[PDB]
Amino acid sequence: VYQEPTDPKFPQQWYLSGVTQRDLNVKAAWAQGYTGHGIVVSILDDGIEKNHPDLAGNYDPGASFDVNDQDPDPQPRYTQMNDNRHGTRCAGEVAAVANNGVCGVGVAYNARIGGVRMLDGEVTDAVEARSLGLNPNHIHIYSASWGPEDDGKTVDGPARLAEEAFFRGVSQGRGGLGSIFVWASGNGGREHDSCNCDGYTNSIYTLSISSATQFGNVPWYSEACSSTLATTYSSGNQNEKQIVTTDLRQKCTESHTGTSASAPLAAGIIALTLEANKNLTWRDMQHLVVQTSKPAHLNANDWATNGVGRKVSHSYGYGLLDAGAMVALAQNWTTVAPQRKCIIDILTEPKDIGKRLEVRKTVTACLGEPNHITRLEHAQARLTLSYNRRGDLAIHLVSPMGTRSTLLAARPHDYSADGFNDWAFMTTHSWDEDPSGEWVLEIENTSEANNYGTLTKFTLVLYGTASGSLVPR
Ligand SMILES: [Ca+2]
Ligand SMILES: [Cl-]
Ligand code: NA
Ligand code: NA
Ligand code: NA
Ligand code: NA
Ligand code: NA
Ligand code: NA
Repeated sequence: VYQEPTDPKFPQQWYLSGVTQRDLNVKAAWAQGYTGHGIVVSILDDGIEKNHPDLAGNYDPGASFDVNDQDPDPQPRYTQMNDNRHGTRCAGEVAAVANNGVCGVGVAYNARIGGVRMLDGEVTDAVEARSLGLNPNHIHIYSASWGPEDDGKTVDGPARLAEEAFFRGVSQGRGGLGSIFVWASGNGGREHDSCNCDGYTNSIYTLSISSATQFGNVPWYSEACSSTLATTYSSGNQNEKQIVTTDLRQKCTESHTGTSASAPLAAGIIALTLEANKNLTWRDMQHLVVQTSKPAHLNANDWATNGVGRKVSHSYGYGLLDAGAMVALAQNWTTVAPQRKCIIDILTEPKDIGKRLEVRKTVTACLGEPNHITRLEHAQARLTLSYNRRGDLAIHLVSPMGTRSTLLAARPHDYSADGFNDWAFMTTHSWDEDPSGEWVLEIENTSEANNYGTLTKFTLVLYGTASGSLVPR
């Protein structure tokens, strides 16, 4: 029968297992025989200490590169401040070696782990693209605990080379099954940022992962948005436990924190899931996450039930990842049908926003055509608008099934007069709904100011299929 790891700090890894039900249910996956064997994960970050006592056994040079210095060796640059400890901490969450008398264990403690040194220098579009596109037929899963600064006032995302890397990855990566891109949703909670204003997390090609504290609350750093898919545990207040992992200079830390710690745990769980079914496509993986993730005991004021009976929150997506449930569902999973894309231009004329604008449109979702969608995956409202103070806007999208997605909440620090230029606000909250019928877009001025602007384009973009639905929850 299964024997849990004996590592010295494993008992402190509260988020991996416990009696309490406040965990990611990882031991249950281990007991089913899945520990990440055969799977390759790469940490895109500031480097990886490849000789660390708890990483060396799992290290994979084929999953590693130094894009900052342009050589194969991803070793972190040592400094007095230990600036470049971040990637090593993330790597240990995924794949720290088990049963070796050192530190704790990775979620997928038998997976192969690499790192791309790419944050320690000027991070250009080209740098991102070379990192995201690294050895895509060897690396299965990419983990990114980085992005635009979450200052609550900018709109930023992948430029051309990085976006091309995402499409090449999901199309041709992993033998055509698609690279798995795991993203940390952000740490701009205190700045009141929205993760839909971040093109990396807002992307359909990335699994954006948010955080919950040990006591099941929304952490101070957490950002709410409709593009988030799911949640893993991370740090909270000083009474709540934190993340245990490998640290720079061959040390062990019990104080890894923030949005940074959530993505790697997700990547580890996804590694166990790929071991259970190597044939899963990038879209299969997101389906599994949607079906198996658990809201229960996560506290939020915005939990809503969507059109197919699933609970969803802007703080948490579909809730906590559940590794046991993921690997169970993966084994006999039937591959989803090819992805369809239904493009619907909503406006006939520009519309003044004023104090409040509501745009109602009944759609057929490409009825009678090859891209007919009856089973929604991602939906985007690609919006082009002008406005005098961007952060005063709040934008909601309501699906025909009555699911209200917040595309954009007020951002008090966003004083931009540049509006949005075909920004593709994305929601995961209507996953598996029938998108036929009335969609409603709401744009409102949340301030008392006399603001002004015009919506000039609203493209509703639907992704999904026309087959294979389950009886709702
Ligand atoms: Ca260990
Ligand atoms: Cl597309
Ligand atoms: Na190097
Ligand atoms: Na940009
Ligand atoms: Na493909
Ligand atoms: Na995403
Ligand atoms: Na309908
Ligand atoms: Na209606």
